[PDB]
Amino acid sequence: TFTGVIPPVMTPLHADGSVDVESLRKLVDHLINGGVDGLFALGSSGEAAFLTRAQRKLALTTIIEHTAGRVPVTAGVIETTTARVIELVEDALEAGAEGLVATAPFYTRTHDVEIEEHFRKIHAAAPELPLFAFNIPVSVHSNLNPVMLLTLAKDGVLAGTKDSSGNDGAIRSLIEARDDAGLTEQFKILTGSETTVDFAYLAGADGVVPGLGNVDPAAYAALAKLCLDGKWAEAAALQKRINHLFHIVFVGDTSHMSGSSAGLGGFKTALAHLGIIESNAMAVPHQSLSDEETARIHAIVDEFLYT
Amino acid sequence: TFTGVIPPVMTPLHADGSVDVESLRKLVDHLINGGVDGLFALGSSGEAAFLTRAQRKLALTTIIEHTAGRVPVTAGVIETTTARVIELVEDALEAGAEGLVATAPFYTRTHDVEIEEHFRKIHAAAPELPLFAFNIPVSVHSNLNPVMLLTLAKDGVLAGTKDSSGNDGAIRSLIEARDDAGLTEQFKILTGSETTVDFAYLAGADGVVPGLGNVDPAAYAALAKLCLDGKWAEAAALQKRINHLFHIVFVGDTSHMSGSSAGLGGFKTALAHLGIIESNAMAVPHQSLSDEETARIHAIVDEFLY
Amino acid sequence: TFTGVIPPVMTPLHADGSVDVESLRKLVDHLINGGVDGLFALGSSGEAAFLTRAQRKLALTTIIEHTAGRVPVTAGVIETTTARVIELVEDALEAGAEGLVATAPFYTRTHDVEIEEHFRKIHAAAPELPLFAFNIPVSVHSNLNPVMLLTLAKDGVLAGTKDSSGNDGAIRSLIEARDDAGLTEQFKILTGSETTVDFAYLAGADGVVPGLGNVDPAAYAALAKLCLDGKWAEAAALQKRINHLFHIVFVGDTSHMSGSSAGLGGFKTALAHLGIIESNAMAVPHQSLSDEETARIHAIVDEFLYT
Amino acid sequence: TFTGVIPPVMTPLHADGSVDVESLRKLVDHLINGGVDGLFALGSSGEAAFLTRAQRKLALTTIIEHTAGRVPVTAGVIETTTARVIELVEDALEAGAEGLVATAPFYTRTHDVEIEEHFRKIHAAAPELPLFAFNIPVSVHSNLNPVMLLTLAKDGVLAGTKDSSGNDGAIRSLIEARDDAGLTEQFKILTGSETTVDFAYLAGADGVVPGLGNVDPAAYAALAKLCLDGKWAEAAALQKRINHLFHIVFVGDTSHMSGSSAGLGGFKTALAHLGIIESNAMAVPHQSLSDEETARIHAIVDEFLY
Repeated sequence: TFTGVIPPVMTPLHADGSVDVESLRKLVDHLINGGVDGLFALGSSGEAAFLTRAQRKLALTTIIEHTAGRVPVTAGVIETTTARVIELVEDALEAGAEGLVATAPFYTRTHDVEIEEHFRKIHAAAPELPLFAFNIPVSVHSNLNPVMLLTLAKDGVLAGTKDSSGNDGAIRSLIEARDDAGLTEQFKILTGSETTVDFAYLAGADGVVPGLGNVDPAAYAALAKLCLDGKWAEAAALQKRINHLFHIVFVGDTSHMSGSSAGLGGFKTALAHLGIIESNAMAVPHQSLSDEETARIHAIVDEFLYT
Repeated sequence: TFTGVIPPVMTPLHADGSVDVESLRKLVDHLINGGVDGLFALGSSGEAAFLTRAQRKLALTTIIEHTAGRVPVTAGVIETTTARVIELVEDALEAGAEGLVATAPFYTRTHDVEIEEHFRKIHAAAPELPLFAFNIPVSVHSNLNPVMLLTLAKDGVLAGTKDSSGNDGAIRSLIEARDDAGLTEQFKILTGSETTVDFAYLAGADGVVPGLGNVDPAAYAALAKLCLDGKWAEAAALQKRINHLFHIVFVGDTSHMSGSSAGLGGFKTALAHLGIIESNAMAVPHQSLSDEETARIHAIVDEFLY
Repeated sequence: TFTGVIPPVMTPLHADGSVDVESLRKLVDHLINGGVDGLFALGSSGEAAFLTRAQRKLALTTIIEHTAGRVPVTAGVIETTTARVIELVEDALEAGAEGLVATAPFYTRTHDVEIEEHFRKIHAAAPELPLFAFNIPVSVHSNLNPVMLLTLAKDGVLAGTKDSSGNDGAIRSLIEARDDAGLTEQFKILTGSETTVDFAYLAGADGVVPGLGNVDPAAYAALAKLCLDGKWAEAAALQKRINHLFHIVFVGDTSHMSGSSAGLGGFKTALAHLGIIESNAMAVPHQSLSDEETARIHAIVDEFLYT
Repeated sequence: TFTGVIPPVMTPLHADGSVDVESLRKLVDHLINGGVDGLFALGSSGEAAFLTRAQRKLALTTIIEHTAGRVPVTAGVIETTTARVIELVEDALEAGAEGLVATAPFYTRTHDVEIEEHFRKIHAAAPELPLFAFNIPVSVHSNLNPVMLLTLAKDGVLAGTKDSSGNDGAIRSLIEARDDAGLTEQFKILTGSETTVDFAYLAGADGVVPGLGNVDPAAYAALAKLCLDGKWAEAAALQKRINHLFHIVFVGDTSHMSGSSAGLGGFKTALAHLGIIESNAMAVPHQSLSDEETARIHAIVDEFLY
């Protein structure tokens, strides 16, 4: 179900910090019309860690209802530990999600044994939905063990992984190991990279979950097509262009803001400039970008956007 | 006033994973009767990260109502980011908490400027309650900047800090800076250490928040008293005894379980052995301790308890 | 001068821990006959951190003398701080090295300012030799700042970098930034990856410094050729084969040995099996591989060697 | 016997970067006259990582010959791996060192089994000299396993450890384990901390190796004495004073220099200000302190020196 270009949908906000439902609908259309293959609701690029449980449910329902079956929707169920995650799986089921995306436990100290039990219990709560393990060491401070991942795949517990480690050699070793084990169809491997998607496809990955795909969905859809057609030199040239668009995330001055403010902020500034969302408002405690910063971001978008 | 010995209350559970309210009340009594100065509900040792919001609210109300004004109760509001933390501040207000304990944002990438804003916004949600910043880099993966903390203390936003960095030198430097800045009364510094409480007090800390104090509250109360009396050599001797009881956290085999399972499992095993709580049950996905592991814990408890 | 396939030559040893000069000569021939473009003497795969200064000088002179001008030789000058490095630059000059390879300071706490001064002083000691900065965070615990690297390149202080960070996205951003700055010819970027060389070339890297290229030099030379001819699908297939040969490094049981023992040990076991070196002896305090381990390694080499 | 106050001797330099032997002798006198119990030559604070082997041998011989048997001198043999360390053990033997100080292997990836073998081989090169293991994770990026250390102590391979982890709780646990294992006399535990020496002594450490002791050797000698007399509150007061002198390491602006430049530069600046050494020169690539920075260091020295 979940292969190809699957952006982690952003959550547009109003200045009061509420979900901008009408902007979220327009963003959904932007993604779908840009040729994506699926949507991942309630990921990190969705500000899931910033939204309340009620706000998550509204965003997820908004995305599902507006998508209207055009592409499949998977739901993040990111929370510190199993019981809390399983509450969110209940929420996702109620909303009509077609997949789940969970990380290892976090805040708490964990262990591969406990990570394994965690995934098994989450799958048991919704055994008919494909569960993907989201490998995001920068946020959870554990790396998902590839041997564990493949055992769970064999057991029908995991349908795949979204890998945002930034380690292309590790993702490549995982694809090789999966293929060697005969688990190619059973375990989809999607990169979270925004800048090395060509590489992932060249190694036989199944797709990509790129936050920058909110801004330029058609660029990623075109890149995937070029890779699937074996047009590698062309793919690398388009990826280079994408990588220059990505400079929007480096505009914000991180001497006084987090990489989240600068990066998600850059993406939201780009979206507002293109008239897809009303505002670049971010959840507390994100820092605002300056008028100089936003002007800079606009110019980059005008230069390197693919459409 | 949150000074002195202020344990982070555990959450006893039934085998089914539900909050055991009856065992929780007995634990509260055990602590208060052991001479503690306050209680910290919904900390890490309380399994706050494992409890649902609804379970946390049941644990918090259980502790506040059973305490019945005997000592003050501060509430953890541990969540990833500001809006989610403020929901829990509202819950704490509804329950009648007398203080708040919050960490930096986590999951998300953060920055000192955002951490500062976070604490300002939390304090704004409940400005009548003392807000303590909880420095726990092992869990949140940010270290709270001591200059920021003292800036917030001066502004009336923070009442103190609970420091579980495990870095005694850094905690000492913070105390010294606080004192040199004239903020001694405004900003209470409590150590989260279980094994270096005497050192904290020698350096002029205001108290301690020790997980092991759930098992042996009277030992920590006695230790604090020794320090406040200036009986440092006696304090160090008692601390050494405490540090041998603390071996209960090192019994669980961490080749197949997390440190949380061994450490919190050890404390709960001790508690059940002492008859304070019904079961050593732990929230999913913690691993069970074996009957051998539990028997070794019982032996340590029997030898080293105060 | 230093582009293409440039293996970090190993140092064969005898059981007494002395340099096996006759095996080193045979290894040099193996590399050169396998079609490499250059040799990097006294790198990490050379056990430079284990050899005494006298032993380093012997290995370096042995490699230079035996190479007999067939391909160019660059010399590692790895030491904790500037003055110590500059002693080794004297040694390299005396041996007739054609290039230098230095890391940031280590053991000591450092800073980008001090890293910059360090490279400037090393270059000033041998201004006619191309100096490459070796980015190896796992060993020196600093990451070389790409802005610093390009400023030094502009200033004629650095000729290039050998990047063993394992971060393909970072190396790609560095290549893009170099190209954007107009520094393409002035600053050669070589990957230390053994498993993502195709990716490096697809992004426009200048070559590769692969330890596994000691074992299978012709595989890497063939892979570089395939990439330079634009034969990307073929390159990825050969890289996959190379990546299975690489399993030799995962045989050793790291429950009782370092990754150095298992990995360099695997390479030396492979070399001895192929009859290129006399023994798989490693420097103290490396742990020996077992007879079961060595048998395993032999079987992998027999299956996946390219020649 | 390497117990007590044992500073890691600095290496004074001329502006040209050569060892200033005359200033080094005066520094040796300063230390010995300040009441230290021993000297540790070619440590980190000695700029060992910046000196060539030939310079290290000149510094070591200078210190041993000038000391003239007044207190014992242990020698650092800091190098990446075993063969290179053993070359330096030979140099130390030639110079007449009375002890050796070695770290885990570095640069290379290592493992506890290899660390163990490393120390065994170093001890085998000079089995008559006490070998101390130097735990400095910030520089070597391995933590020495305490079970390994006590195994080696039992086997006669290690005489002790100099612990600069900055982790007081871990150092305390090591002392407790050592004592419980009956290895108290066989394995001396010295802290590298400059600011938590009182805590180390309270827990029964054997001494201290403080960089700041180059500047103020009498303060550390006085502090050790207070602790050994059981005057803990006095010790903590003196430690606090020391910790204010220690602000000299925080003057250099680390936006454009390493911690080594600020910290070692601060100590050398203090030393030159006191007239003990000719210049505050530092080995390449350390950055210079500004005349403002130096003047602020002088002010701190003037206020807080013992």
